[PDB]
Amino acid sequence: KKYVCVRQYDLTDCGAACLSSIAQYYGLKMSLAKIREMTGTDTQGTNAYGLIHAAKQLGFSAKGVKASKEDLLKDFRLPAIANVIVDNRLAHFVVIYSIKNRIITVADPGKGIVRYSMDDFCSIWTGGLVLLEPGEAFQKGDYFAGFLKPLKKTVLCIFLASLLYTALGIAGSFYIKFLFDDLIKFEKLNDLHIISAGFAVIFLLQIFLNYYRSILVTKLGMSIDKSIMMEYYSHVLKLPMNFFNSRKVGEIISRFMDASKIRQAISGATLTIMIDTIMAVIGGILLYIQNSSLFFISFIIILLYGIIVTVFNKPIQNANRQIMEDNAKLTSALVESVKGIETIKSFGAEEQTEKSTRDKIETVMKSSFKEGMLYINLSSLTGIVAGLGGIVILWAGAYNVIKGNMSGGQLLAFNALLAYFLTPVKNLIDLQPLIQTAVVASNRLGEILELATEKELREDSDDFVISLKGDIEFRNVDFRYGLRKPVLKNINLTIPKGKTVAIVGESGSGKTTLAKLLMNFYSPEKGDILINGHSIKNISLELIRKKIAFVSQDVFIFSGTVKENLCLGNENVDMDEIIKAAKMANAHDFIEKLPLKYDTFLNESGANLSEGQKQRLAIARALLKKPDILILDEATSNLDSITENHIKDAIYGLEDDVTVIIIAHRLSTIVNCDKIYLLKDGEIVESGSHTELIALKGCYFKMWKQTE
Amino acid sequence: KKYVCVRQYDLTDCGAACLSSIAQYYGLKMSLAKIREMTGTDTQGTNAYGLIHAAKQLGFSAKGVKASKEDLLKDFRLPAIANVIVDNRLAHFVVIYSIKNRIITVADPGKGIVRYSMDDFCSIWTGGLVLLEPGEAFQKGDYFAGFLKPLKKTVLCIFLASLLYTALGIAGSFYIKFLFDDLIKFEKLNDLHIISAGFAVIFLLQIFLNYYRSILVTKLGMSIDKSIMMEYYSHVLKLPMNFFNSRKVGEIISRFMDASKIRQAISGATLTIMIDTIMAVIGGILLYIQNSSLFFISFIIILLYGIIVTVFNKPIQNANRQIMEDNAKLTSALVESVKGIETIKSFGAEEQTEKSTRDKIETVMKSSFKEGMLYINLSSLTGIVAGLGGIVILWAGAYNVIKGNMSGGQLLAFNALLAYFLTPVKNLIDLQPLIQTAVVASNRLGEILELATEKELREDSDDFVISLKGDIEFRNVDFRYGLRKPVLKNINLTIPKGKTVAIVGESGSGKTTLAKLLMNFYSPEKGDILINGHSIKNISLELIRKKIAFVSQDVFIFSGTVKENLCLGNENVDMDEIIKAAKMANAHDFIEKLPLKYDTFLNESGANLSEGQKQRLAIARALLKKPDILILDEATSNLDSITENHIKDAIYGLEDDVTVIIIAHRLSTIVNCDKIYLLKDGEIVESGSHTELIALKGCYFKMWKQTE
Ligand SMILES: Nc1ncnc2c1ncn2[C@@H]1O[C@H](COP(=O)(O)OP(=O)(O)OP(=O)(O)O)[C@@H](O)[C@H]1O
Ligand SMILES: Nc1ncnc2c1ncn2[C@@H]1O[C@H](COP(=O)(O)OP(=O)(O)OP(=O)(O)O)[C@@H](O)[C@H]1O
Repeated sequence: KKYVCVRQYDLTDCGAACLSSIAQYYGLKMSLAKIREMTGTDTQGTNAYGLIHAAKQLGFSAKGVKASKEDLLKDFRLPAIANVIVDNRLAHFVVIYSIKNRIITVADPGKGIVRYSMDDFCSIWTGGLVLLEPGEAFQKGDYFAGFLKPLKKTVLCIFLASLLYTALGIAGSFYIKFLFDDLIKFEKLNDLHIISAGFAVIFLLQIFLNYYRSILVTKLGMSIDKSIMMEYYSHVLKLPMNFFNSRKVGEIISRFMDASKIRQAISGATLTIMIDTIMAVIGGILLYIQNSSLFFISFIIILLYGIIVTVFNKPIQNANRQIMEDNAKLTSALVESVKGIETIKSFGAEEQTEKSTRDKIETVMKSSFKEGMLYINLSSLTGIVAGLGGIVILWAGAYNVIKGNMSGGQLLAFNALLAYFLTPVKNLIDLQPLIQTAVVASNRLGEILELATEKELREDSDDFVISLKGDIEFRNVDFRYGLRKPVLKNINLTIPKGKTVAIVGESGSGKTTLAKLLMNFYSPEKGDILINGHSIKNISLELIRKKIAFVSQDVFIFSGTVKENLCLGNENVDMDEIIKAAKMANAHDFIEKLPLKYDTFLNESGANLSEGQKQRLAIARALLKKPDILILDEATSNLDSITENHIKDAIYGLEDDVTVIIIAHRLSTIVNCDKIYLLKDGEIVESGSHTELIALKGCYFKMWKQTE
Repeated sequence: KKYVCVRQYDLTDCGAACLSSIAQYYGLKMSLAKIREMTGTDTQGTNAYGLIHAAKQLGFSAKGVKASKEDLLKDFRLPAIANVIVDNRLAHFVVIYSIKNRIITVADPGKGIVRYSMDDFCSIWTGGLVLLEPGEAFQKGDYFAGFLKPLKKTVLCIFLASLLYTALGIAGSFYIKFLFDDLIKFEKLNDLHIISAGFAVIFLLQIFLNYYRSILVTKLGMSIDKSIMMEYYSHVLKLPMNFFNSRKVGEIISRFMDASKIRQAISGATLTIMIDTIMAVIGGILLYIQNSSLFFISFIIILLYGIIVTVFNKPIQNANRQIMEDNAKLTSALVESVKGIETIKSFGAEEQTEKSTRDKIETVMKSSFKEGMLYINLSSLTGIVAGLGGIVILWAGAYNVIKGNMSGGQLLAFNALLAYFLTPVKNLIDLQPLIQTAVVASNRLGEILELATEKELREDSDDFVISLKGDIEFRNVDFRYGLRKPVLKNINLTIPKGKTVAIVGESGSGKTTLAKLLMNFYSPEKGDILINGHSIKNISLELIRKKIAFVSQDVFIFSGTVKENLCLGNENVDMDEIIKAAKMANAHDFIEKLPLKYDTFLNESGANLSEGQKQRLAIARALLKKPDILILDEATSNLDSITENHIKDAIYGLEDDVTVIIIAHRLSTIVNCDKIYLLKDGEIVESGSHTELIALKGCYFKMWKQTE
């Protein structure tokens, strides 16, 4: 056996890095990004419970107990993961491989191979330990193309064009060398004119080849950009709301906009690499035929250039990864700053926002200064190396001329061959900047492959039939958001079928998350939500959100025409149906006074529309969808009595086919209804009808008396 | 005089273009951007009333009457602007300059100048005319540096470095030519080694000079980008919310990010232009000394290159302006699509939101393909011209060698001089892409140069006297948003001083714009808003927003820590005051249960906070500001019973120093208050106290009876 460890790449989430390191220690050479993302890493630091769950799903026999002071154990099972409080800063996760008698081997990825004595061990940490051992499910073993395959003919044509251009250049160089070698002391004017005409024809042929080469390179880049953009965006929509809550808007906006670099750079780099490969293949044979000493000198120069580029390849990513993830932060701050235009001016804090944006610009630009300084230094070093190589080549040519080995035509041919070889040097210089494509590909694939499980695989629906009607119910449902005490602690609730039930409660008493669970926005940990003797986990997710709607309080009016916003979702809608819906939800008398009936272009999100009017419009839009089960969180008319219509028409229009769940902020708005459900401290405290709850004389009656 | 006209650049709003054209016809060389902006151009088209208002404010004596069929008028005052219904498509605006007997000269911006008689003149249009004449308020006359001035030493150093590099190159070329001319067949090994060492030393000096020059340009571009970005953001801050309502968020975000190139290309192009100027200055003298025929050939080649680059110089902007304006629209739609992630998934319409994005990508990429095809074509013709010039130069050199005019060393010197001259050709090729910076500079001066700057221009207060606070009142206030009937028609309202007054109404009855006017968000057209015998137009705008707050219903929680959000605006706040405020607005018992007291990092806008809880937090934040005049819009805790506290503590805590305006959606929540103000159809319909209004038995009583 030998010592092996994996170092740190991220900054805040070192626990996932430690888990990956122990994974490859047991022999799982899997990408750390995907494993880290399905571990469930937190920005502020996931606790040991998430790590235990990640070990369980990986196939480990993990168990978490406070760290034993006696770290000289014998029946112990290595390696181990433990917590440390580094000089009273935070809790960091470290791994220990093999104790012998006295040496504590800690493989901290932060700063390399670490070696503390027990004096430091007793000083740093306080308590924490997870005993991870494989459960034989965690099994050992030494465990893009489609886009290239759709343009095989174009790739072949581009390669043929590059080969033709290289052949034309080689033929022209050979003809020029032969003319110089033979027709030197010729003194012929017509021959010179004919040679000039031939050279002009060769140049015209080269231009003709360059036409097709450049046009097809641009066309290939176009299609590659289209494919990658479309795939990313399609995958970026199909995510659960948890990823949206976790990340900012700008950290998503900036990732998509970075394709402009990769498309152009890859389009250029493919042609450059093909041309360089062809040129090197020709040049190697040409040099081998020509001479050995000149070939040796050229090989030495190429080896020096390759040594330089290999030595300085690593540092480029170290700057690019900072540039990208600081530009992302700049965009994320600026988007939010612009969006809250009303609030920023309302409290008159413009200069503070300006100074914050100045700080963001200053850091994003100080990073760029270094990222350009490295490029300039490398370019200058490469140019100096090229100049030294050219001086050496000139000296060698002079020595050969003095010795009489090579002739003037041979010197010209050697110069042409050296230029052809240095074309690969220019290709290597360009590929030095291909790290700019590598970093953007790795950054954006970081949520393409890792989050792929969240797209549809995590659903695991597998459902035989469709739709629902009846009654909803809960069974031992425990739901938590993470880093917080559970809000849905223990619910035993069965809503009566086809009745107007309502849920009242207090602020922070989970009045919404209860409805959020029904839409399968977040999956519950324990228990299940049953509908007509079924389960949410065993029903198609499309019908789950298609048959039941949800009128969120923060209504989001989508940009475009009114007809599109009303028709969003269920497409192919006749105008008569939406007219009936608007009359049903009081959205027809409103639309009459607008300048263009159902043809007004709404800018941004209801900018030219009143907030109460937008709330009414959202209810109308939901009533278009014809939901069987409806959920209204207050936000009904928001105009005092008028709200009588926008519900009474529904209940009268229901004809007992639908059921309604009213998350009612304002008590006494729900009096003549089937049941009232209070949940406090997670548990369903008291339930019953209005008269029954009033006669009960509990906390419900106390709150009612306090209200009035 | 002579005929002059202006061509159309936009598509939908040609009236602003016609107004600008008639402005230059009367001697106004102002950018059409600002004029088009304060004309009030709509996506569909502004009527004649807005154009008349624009003429009045610009200083043109305009009057709008239906067009006279008898268009042979003699007492008339040309030029004229008239509307036309072009073959029953839309209402376009045209200008007529001079009529002789049977001549109509339509200088249509869309299709240039056309000549028509009355044969078609009566056929096309139906009715409309505006008679614009200079009222002598308009006047005739032929109506960046700081950033360059702060880097004079750096610019001088860069110029000196470029001159040193040019001198080193010239000295090396001259030494090489002299060595070839003198030591052609000397065959001295020591002399060759010494010459190689000297050439290597010269190359090292040139490499050092290029290194220093490159780092100079990099740091100069750094500072230029910093200054320009910082300037733009501040100017994008104090702009009327009108600008925010009119424009999308992406059309603002894409402008700021556009600097990424302008900075880099300008930094490169400054050094390139300086080097090219120095090289051309040297080369002209060198060629004049050398020979005339070679100088004539070089001048002809340079003229051909200039002609070919100038012929296609204008078309590049015609593509870049499309590229930028389409990328802006892509970002504007995609940002909204991402930020409405809840609503998109609520109705499960991810399919449509992908197809629309695919269409946007397709158009923004076809435009890019065209704009790259133009670049490739121009580059290919430039390369072909360069190759032809090189062939001609080789033929001329061969002819001179045959005639015996120039020698081999002279041929090498001529080749070096030709390379130095063609360096300016490469500089011109690079400056061909400087249109990419010119277009973004123009697009962004379309905002920087052309903006309202609400602080500087719209205010015009210049208040030296201390602000006075008391009862508020309205005087003949008429306020409209544009293209709509006025919402604030005619108000004669005087709020009692230091009393709890409330304003109730119906949806679409200006239930907020009335308060929006007080904050001087939009300036009223007629009348004024008086405070303690003063006016809003004659009070400092900072105090107007510092002394009175506004709790918007769409609360915007600003990203960061809770302490920052509470302390936003009024900085330097002691913790005791915010604790008192939170206890005053019920925001302390909330903050206790959170994991970190006043130190929780909020993602996005209240993502990990309850909606209602964020609403309460906004009220607490407003109560920090200690406003003398307060405006609530329901949205007080929204928990019914608890709301009693979050107002009663304020009124008890006010001690009559403050006054409160309650825009109350829910009637019967305001019973024990000073006055109730109903505004209907713009006018104040009925006012009075609760008992007085009940005894009045009007529409107020009818609505009360209908409510319950
Ligand atoms: N991502 C999250 N989503 C929802 N609630 C969260 C989240 N993170 C933390 N929480 C907390 O969990 C609780 C759930 O609040 P919930 O959204 O259910 O309230 P609500 O229905 O808006 O309350 P109210 O009675 O004021 O109307 C709150 O205390 C909230 O601050
Ligand atoms: N920029 C704008 N600001 C406000 N209203 C606008 C604007 N543009 C158009 N409108 C329209 O003008 C009318 C004025 O509405 P206003 O904003 O005064 O109502 P509100 O007080 O917000 O409404 P409510 O009390 O019913 O919720 C509405 O029909 C609104 O849609």
